[PDB]
Amino acid sequence: AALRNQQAMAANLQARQIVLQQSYPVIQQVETQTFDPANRSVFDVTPANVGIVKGFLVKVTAAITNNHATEAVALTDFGPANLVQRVIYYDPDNQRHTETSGWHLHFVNTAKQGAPFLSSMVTDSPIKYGDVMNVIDAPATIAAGATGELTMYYWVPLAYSETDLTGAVLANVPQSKQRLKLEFANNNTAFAAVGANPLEAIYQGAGAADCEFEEISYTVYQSYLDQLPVGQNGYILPLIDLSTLYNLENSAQAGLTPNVDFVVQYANLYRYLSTIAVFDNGGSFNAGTDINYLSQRTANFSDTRKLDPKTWAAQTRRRIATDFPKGVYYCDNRDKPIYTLQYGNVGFVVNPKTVNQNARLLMGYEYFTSRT
Amino acid sequence: AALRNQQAMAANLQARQIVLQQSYPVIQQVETQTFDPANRSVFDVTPANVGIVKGFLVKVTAAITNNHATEAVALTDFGPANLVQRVIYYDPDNQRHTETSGWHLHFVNTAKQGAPFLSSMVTDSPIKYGDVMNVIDAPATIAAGATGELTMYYWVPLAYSETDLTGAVLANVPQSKQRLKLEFANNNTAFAAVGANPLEAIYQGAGAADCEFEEISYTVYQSYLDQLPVGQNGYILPLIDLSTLYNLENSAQAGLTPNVDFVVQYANLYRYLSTIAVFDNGGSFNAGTDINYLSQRTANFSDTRKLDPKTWAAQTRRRIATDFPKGVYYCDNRDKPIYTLQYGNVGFVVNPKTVNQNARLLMGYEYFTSRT
Amino acid sequence: LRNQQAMAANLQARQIVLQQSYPVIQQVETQTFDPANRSVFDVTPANVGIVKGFLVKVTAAITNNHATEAVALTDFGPANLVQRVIYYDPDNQRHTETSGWHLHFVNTAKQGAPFLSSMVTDSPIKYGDVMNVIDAPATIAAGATGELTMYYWVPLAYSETDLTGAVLANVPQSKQRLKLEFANNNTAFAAVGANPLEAIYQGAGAADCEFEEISYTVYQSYLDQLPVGQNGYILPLIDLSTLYNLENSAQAGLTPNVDFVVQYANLYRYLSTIAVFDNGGSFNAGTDINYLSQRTANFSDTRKLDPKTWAAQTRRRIATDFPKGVYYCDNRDKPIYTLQYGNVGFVVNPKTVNQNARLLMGYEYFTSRT
Amino acid sequence: AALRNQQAMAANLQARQIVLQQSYPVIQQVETQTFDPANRSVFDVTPANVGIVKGFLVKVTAAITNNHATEAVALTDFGPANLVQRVIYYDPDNQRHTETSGWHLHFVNTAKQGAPFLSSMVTDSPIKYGDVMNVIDAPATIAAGATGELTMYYWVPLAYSETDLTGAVLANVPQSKQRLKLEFANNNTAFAAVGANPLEAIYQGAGAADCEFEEISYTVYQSYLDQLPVGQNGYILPLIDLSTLYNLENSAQAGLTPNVDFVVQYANLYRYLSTIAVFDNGGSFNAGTDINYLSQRTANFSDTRKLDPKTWAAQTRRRIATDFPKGVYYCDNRDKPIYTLQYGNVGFVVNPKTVNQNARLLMGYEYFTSRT
Amino acid sequence: LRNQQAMAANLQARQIVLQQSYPVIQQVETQTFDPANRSVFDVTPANVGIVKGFLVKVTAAITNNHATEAVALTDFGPANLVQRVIYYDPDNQRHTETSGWHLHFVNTAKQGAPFLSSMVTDSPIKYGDVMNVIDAPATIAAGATGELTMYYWVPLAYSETDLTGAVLANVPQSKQRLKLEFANNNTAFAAVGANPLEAIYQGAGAADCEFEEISYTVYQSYLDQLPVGQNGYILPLIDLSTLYNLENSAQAGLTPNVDFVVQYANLYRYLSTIAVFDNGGSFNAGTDINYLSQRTANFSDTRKLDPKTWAAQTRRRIATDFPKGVYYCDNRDKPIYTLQYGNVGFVVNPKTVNQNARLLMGYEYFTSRT
Repeated sequence: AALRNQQAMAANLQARQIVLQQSYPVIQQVETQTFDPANRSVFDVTPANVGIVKGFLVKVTAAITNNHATEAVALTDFGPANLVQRVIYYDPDNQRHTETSGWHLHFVNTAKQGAPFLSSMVTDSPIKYGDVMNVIDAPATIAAGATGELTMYYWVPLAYSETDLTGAVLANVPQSKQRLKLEFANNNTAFAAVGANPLEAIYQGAGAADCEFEEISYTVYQSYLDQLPVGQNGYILPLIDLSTLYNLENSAQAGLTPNVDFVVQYANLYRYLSTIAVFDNGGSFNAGTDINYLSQRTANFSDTRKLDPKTWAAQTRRRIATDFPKGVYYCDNRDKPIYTLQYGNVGFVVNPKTVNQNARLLMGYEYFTSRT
Repeated sequence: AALRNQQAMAANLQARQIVLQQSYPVIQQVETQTFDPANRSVFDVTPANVGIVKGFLVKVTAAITNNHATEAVALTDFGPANLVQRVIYYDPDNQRHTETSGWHLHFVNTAKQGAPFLSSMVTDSPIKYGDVMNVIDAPATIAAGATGELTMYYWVPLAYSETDLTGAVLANVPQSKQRLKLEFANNNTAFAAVGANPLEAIYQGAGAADCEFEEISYTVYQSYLDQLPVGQNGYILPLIDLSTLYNLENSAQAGLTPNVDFVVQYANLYRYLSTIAVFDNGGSFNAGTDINYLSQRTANFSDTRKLDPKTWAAQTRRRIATDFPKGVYYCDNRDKPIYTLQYGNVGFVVNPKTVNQNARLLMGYEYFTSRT
Repeated sequence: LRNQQAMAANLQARQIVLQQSYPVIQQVETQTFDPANRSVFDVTPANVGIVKGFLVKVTAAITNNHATEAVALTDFGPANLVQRVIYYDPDNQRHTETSGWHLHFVNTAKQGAPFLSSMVTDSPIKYGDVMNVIDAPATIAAGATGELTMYYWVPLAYSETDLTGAVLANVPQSKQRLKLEFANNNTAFAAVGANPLEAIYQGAGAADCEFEEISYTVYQSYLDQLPVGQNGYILPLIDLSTLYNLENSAQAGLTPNVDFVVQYANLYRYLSTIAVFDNGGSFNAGTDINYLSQRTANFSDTRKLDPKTWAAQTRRRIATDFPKGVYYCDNRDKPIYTLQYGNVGFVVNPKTVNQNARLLMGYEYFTSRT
Repeated sequence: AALRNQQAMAANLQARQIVLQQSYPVIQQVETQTFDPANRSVFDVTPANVGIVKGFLVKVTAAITNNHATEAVALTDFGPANLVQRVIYYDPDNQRHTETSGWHLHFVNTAKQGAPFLSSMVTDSPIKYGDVMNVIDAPATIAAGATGELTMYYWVPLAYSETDLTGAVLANVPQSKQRLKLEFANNNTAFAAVGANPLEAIYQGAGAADCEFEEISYTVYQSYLDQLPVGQNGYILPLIDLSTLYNLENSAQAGLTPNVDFVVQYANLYRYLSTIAVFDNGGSFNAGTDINYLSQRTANFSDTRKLDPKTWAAQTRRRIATDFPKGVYYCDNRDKPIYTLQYGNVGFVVNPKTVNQNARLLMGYEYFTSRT
Repeated sequence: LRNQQAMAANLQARQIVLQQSYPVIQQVETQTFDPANRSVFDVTPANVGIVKGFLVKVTAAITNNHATEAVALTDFGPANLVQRVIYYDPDNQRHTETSGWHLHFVNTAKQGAPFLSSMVTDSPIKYGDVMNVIDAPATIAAGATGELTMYYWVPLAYSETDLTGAVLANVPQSKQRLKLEFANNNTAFAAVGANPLEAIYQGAGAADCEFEEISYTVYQSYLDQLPVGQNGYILPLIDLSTLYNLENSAQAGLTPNVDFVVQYANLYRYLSTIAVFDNGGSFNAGTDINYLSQRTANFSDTRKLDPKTWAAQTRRRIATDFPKGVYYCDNRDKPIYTLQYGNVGFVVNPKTVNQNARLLMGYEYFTSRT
């Protein structure tokens, strides 16, 4: 009783280690396409069915021309992170894993790297290191009549990390394809007029109505483990890792009122590793000034980290070495995931100071859950 | 002897029922694109490889501008049903299933619904039901200088129905993609000049030469069964259903002469569920007045339903609650499919009263046949 | 699993009852009144045999006393003659508790066409809207009086052949309660610019419109002459111990481009879902919505569709579209049944959200009396 | 030892034969587009995933108007072969096969046909055979104010030939698309001014600056084998054929000096079937007069065919029944492919007589190599 | 396989040594000179304990004596103050033999950020480039003198915790040799249009630039007070019998759109690979390359990537990009180890190839003293 799982854990970990030691990691291009967003913006990519799939690195480039006669546009807070609006992955058994927004996926990529994802840090080095290759790049502004070039990368995870295969997918089933759906930005989502909500946009400004994509291009690279190890009983595989879902999902909630605790409940069964809360205060994104405090509480009137916005931000600076954009708040629960079974119902709390019309909290979650 | 098939039938039906009871039906978007027909009109869609695929619901919208200085155009008899010129589906084994015209597919969608496909019936209800959502819609005329908006839907079937999986496709083979090819209308097929054949066109009239598509957009939704049931021997599956092809195909035949029986033979092996015959009388489509009678005969000079056009139309009114467009004739053989093996050669007969130059019969068939 | 035996028996008993008993539809009560004095009535059904449902006939005369302005039917029109209905069985257990408009939309969904409507055809024989079964003037001009007729079927049994949800009333003397709340001079007329959701007419002359009177007649449908056997009455015990109810609710908190999820409760087997997008008093034909869907936690959407494609599925069910802003979902063959509260939710991702926006939900479900 | 490969060879050949005998060859259109080069010239075609893919026949047509007021333009030596500037193919595993110039691909098409690709030979026949269909065609000159029409075809090979499936691609992986990238000529590459380098151009002359494409159209036809044969162990397939790459690639080298051997080394591992060397003598293309001799040598100061230009050309006349254009030299090593492992390093040699400024050798190779 | 026992023992011994000995960093030699007279020096390390590596500090003053033209730092700048380094252990066996710039890039790869750099932050407290640890003027104007400082870590041991490659020098009196070749007036300055690969400054005034002087100080890092046991010194025999070396090479023969493959040798366990595309003196930010990869014969590529995606992997390793035309590949967790010469190769498929193009390779590897 319960000892069977203690054994299962060791067997799973043992097999994970053997797989990591014996297999060979491969990153391979699976598809590349250049398109005009005016014609199409939704694509369904069919990755290869080889060994254990760890994730996908998605490269996105775009050329945007601001055709306005006189006005410019400037990057929104999320900018190129909004080149992909939504990403959804389905495994060979047609089970959904990650299903979230490009901006949420990007903030998690940053959280897991411990710094702005794939960024180039600035130093005093006289040797010419720096932003040489423009891996993630977008012009701060695009003047009237100008064309800007952007590059963005997203890592869509299946496995939790390079050493923790929890969430990985065994794609060996012939005739049963995986599916990576990408819903890209287009001329209706990428450009926000002055005064409009910039949340999902790339550029905002007085020239927005005349901005257009010349083209968008994407290349999907699939990362997997080949040459899987075989034993007496055949393929040595961490069964728990491969039967666990590691997913990112987002949601929206409204109903905030000044000085009243707004509580977003965590669902049961899911083990929440991180939580992101974006306070879209009716299109306004503020640097903590519209919030009294944020917290996580296990009901029973018990906060584990009720903090003023600046102190909450301080905890985040310890995790990613900088602040997330205005109105974006992060919470790390990786070592002790929020799990309602072992702590009772828990909720994420925001007590707003100021609430504009159409205010809402956009939540992003990272979690583990059993397939069955 | 022959008892093996009697058992196979029961096993197939039993498994079909288990699959229907245990699986979960899903309808999911697989691709959406907006394009200019002047640049391209043929697309190859790659659907997802998940479980048992039942069919595809294809949404098509378009904006058409009549740039003529003075003349209008009016819908042809088929109208928006001609937004898709041809549809062809190939399964993972690269076997062709349906391969037909958009107009034929649409008439079969109507026949199987028992009323004009996805239409809104008119009633005396004071409550505001009606054509609220314009699911299938097209302006009757497009004036000189005006732009009309159209919406059309087609159901491309694999399975015969929601409860009869005959024809369904098991798409689990990784690396073996299905293919749904769509050949859309364009500026050369959609607009017929006065006096030209309107068969494949959407609009016809004195302003036709100056009509053009501003754009066409399509969205393909895939309907399938997920969470397939497993048993002692693995996946429980109706092997006969999944190894049978349910296809729609069309053809053209010429050589008609006044008062002489024009006979179109049914091929052997195929089990014909329905037959559609369109009398394209050299570009003229008449309401039965150019026909003496229609029939189905098992050779051996034996008609099973030799009828005058109005009486033939009466049988059809019992099936779809109205008449098909001028010159379009329908025949239901669903309960007792035409099968040459069990009745000898059979043919569809039209004895024309009047025959114009370039007259021909366009035939549309719905049938079941064995993969092997 | 002695369930197979229970279900097998239940079904057999149902068939014997349908085969042996005789259907009766009988008037139980009629009343005429002035909404200015009263609008809530508690009808007492007859306690006889197995009760299947109630057909409620409502007629009304509305006078537009305005000097010069007319009013016109709202989208729901006469379907708002009854604002709410509640039914309590002899054991004090509630079955349906919903709005008149939701009840009407379910009546339509179950018929497969606008409830009790007259279809238009090319027939030269004079079939047509001869009897004005459900009827209301499109407009009532200043100084005019319009006559309206509306019918509602309050179901207990699921259908004429499926007695799930039916009520055995030959039982105790304990009374049934069919509560009806009718429209009144405060709910039936909406001023220009006001929310027309619960109103019958809207327009410039609304402030001066009033009911001349309202009348209702309730007909009770039941099975009499129940079959008897060895142990006694042959009865489908599962059918009679199951509740078939319609219920409504309201949810708010919608935000542009964000998924608004209405969770389904556990225990209930949801047969259909209706969601009305009351966009701050505006009712649009899908243009204010990105998509609708039904989703299971950690298994994504089973039918995420654009508004027109969602409407296409509905056209296959009722042969037309429901009124603007009204969305229907059929789950009859495979009822939504979570087992865990919220394992499944109804989703609406709005494109535009006005002030005071909300989703008015309507549900049809089965649940055991437990 | 080494005997396993001798068996593998026989198994591979046996399966190849079964596949050829049992499958059915199909050539099918996959995409057609008409475009204005001023708007776009690079396209990425997604072919169908059916059976074993042998190659693609690409039809290209164009209308070119010479808007110059007074001067004409004339075809360059390569002419319509420069309608496609570069072609690159990627298989489902995202592995690159052919990656070369349109002119190189065309010269190889010619070499493998044994005569100018898809040309019409001239004979004394009184029966009206001849250039009836203008399969590959381009007007010799386009006068001031005139519009010329061109047609060009390229065969992009995967399989080596119709009977040798070495290089063919198994495209059955659902969700893993192949990609055929075509970079077409445009108004900046197709027209060379007098004195400019004509290498990549279609027309050259005094009216070049005013020449423009009215349009370019392409149609890609995919050739493949359907109805693949199945055996006890499933699909019978030549594993060596399908795991070998048959590619064409080109490169450029400079640093030539009069009377000094210019040597271009062959890389190891690749089995080189043919070599093409184009002596772009600073924009001048001469009929051998700027070369002392050409050769192939296995280092160790050992030439296997050191020949004067005319004698080298004589060997080529035996292969394609005519000469390649000025400055284009061909070498057939099909029966005994250049392989550095079995002969040591080998190089292609050109000893120039005259060397202009900006001289270079453009090399084109045809080769086989292992995927792994 | 008594290897498990050997490795188990080696690792235990390593831990005892790290736990029991004491780390020392000590100056072994300093010298100031004029490159016009000499630029090659052979430093003699101290023979004490287990030697882990050498920290080499180099300072220089450069005078631009040109009348009116300035010069500016090349991409490598002060990293070219040392042209080459070679280390010989007491047994006459060579370990590292590479260029100063390759050594510097590995120092950066191992640190996970530009070696000994000062990161810029928003801190109001005055942290920053206070001490100019690695520093050089961006430009030196005509008539000006600039002061430069550069540091290099020549490793023997792989890291502070992994003694693989370390050298036992308490052993024989036989001397160690740390050979250093410094930049001189012929290598440090590149004229406009000349190849700047090995230079520190390039520009119109280059011909008249010269070193005023160069100074170096070598610090030796070692472990003293080695632990003794029964048989004597407790030592990780595998660590001390393994060589951890950096080496460079040059390859030519690149052709547009053709795979250029640099084979890896057998026996060596390659931890990292650096490839510099010296495109005839031009250094581009990936625009002259189609893709890079690592490939095994008859098993295709394990990482065929476009230049930007290749750079993305590097950004995860050093938090920025290496200079233009410099490409890095980390194989630390699973070192390239062929067993058969050339079973694995490093691939570069160039888009454009200029005259005198070549790839300058740099490797980090482990190999047994055999």
